[PDB]
Amino acid sequence: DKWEMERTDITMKHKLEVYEGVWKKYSLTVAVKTLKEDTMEVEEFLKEAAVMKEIKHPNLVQLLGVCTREPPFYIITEFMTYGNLLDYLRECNRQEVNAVVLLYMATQISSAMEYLEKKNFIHRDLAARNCLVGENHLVKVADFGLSRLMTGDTYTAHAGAKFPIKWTAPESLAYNKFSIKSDVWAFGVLLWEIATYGMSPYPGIDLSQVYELLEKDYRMERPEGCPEKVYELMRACWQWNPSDRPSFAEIHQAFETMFQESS
Ligand SMILES: *Cc1cc(-c2c[nH]c3ncc(-c4cncc(C(=O)N(C)C)c4)cc23)ccc1B(O)O
Repeated sequence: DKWEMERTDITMKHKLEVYEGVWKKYSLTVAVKTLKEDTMEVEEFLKEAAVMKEIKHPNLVQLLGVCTREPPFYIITEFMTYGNLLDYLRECNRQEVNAVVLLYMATQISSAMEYLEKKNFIHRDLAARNCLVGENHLVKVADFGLSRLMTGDTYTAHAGAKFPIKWTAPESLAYNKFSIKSDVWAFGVLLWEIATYGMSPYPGIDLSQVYELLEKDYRMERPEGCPEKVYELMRACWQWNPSDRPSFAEIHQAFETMFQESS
């Protein structure tokens, strides 16, 4: 198992229980995520790390190694120096992180989602807080809660599971069923987060009323300064019927076209 390594190969630097660390064998700064106890919620996290071994895409966080033998367990991934995309957008220089850059970030994210689409994976938590930013506006999707679709189209979460309401497709709120189309819905909210430089979705809306509003065809308004053909994509992601939402292949193509069309 080339992915297994000994904890003495990593030196812990600063807490972020996720740590900034150094893989001393390559002098490479890494992110280390550690698990104290041996609980069943921990074991599901490490079974998701096994899924990370099959994934390799420039815009997905790369797995580097694991410490499965005995606790505390280590998950080692590449380090993104600028942290999560949500805080990044809220604190950035909007003259530097301008509309072209926002377009660039959406193209990167949709490229990774198209990759997961063709390998029949689902993310289940697509949001700005789960995207990591590197140098020169490089964006990578945090792929730690990925699920593999072993048979069929739909994954069903265990009854009683709590989801982020304002990012969750209506099929998942009502029936706890997730698909790549539910990721397309969450991607629409992610677009709205990017276009607003990190505003909270459905501002001021009571969480208990969100689903009923969605049933009655309420959607978020177009953000100020958002191009109309991006808001059209947003609204396409928020179709009621999952089969009426576009694929990530169509979305990446649309964003590649718009991104090249900027000078
Ligand atoms: C499992 C996991 C991984 C990570 C993570 C993976 N790679 C990273 N690189 C950089 C960061 C990071 C660095 N500096 C700041 C921040 C930040 O946004 N805050 C301190 C608010 C992030 C993180 C990572 C992160 C989290 C998790 B997890 O699911 O607990």
